[PDB]
Amino acid sequence: MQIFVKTLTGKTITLEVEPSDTIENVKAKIQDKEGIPPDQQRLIFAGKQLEDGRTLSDYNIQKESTLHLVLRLRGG
Amino acid sequence: NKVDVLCTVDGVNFRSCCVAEGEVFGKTLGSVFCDGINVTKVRCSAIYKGKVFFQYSDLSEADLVAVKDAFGFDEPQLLKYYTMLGMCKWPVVVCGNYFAFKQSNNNSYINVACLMLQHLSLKFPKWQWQEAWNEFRSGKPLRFVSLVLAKGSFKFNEPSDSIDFMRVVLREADLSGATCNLEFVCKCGVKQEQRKGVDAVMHFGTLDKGDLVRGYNIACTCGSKLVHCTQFNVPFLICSNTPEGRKLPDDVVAANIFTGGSVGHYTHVKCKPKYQLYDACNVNKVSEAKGNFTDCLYLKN
Ligand SMILES: [Zn+2]
Repeated sequence: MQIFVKTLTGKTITLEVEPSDTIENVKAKIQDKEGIPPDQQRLIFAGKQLEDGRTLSDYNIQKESTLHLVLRLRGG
Repeated sequence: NKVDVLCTVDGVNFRSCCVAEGEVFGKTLGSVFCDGINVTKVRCSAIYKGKVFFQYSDLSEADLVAVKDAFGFDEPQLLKYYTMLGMCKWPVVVCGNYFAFKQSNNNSYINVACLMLQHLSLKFPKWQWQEAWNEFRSGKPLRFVSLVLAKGSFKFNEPSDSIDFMRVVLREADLSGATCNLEFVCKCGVKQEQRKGVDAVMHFGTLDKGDLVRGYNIACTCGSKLVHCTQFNVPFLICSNTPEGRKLPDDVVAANIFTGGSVGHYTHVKCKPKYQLYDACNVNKVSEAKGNFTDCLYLKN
């Protein structure tokens, strides 16, 4: 199935995934499309942060859902 | 000729253990902390009589279960905890009703996360987290900080995200009673959801609680989707967003400010009295709240 990821640059990414994919899986796929290291990625669904170990099905992410991708801040 | 001490792996159950005077503790006890210090290579003296030694080498299956129960750690996390405990010796400064850390080892994200958490009433089911939190509230935060750094993916001396520190903490707290009712409206249709726990008290995508109350639009395949909270039932709410130099929303209790680009620096403002601006351990009264805000705390009552 397809899901969409909206980025901070404005670009919308199209991912091919299965409901059994984990958020870690999704982040790896995002790295492949965009080159962003998974450890820098924060994924959000309608305001809720998505945890690495859970699956799309766990979050009721269905076909053609749109996630939001932001980068973790680095403040020292 | 032997000093009597207490050995534990979890701070819940202890066994009497004896060490010969003059002998290095590690010889008999393995790797050990006592009063937050690694004493593995310290020679046993009577000053340590009756004190508590936390062991973390050669953990049995039963010890690992006790550590999971009291810390929520597996063995690598426990070792990371004691490494962090040994390294994070940052001075703490009291500023009226609050404390803050001197600038050190890129700890600004911890400083402002801790300044925001000092407003919260939290309880922790796991014994070590509750005890470290009590010390935190008393102005001795380093044990609590070390738990968080070990529980998360944080690397010592690396700049990081204050929201990740707060989220690691809130996932350990008992937020059983916290819920919010959300409604979503777009051309796709209308759906409801009740968020619970950490998902009820943290929201990402706006700083303004009023956006949730009124509804605000996010991207959707149909164009845009309205997100609307129809009922709040939370003791507090943290609204977070990409850093933005907007006006501080109404009713905010405290806010985190992120200044810079790829790598930046956190500051923190409190709104009673309006305003107190914290930067490391400095606090100054200012007449306006400005900067690129990234987290805003709302409190009930
Ligand atoms: Zn829609």
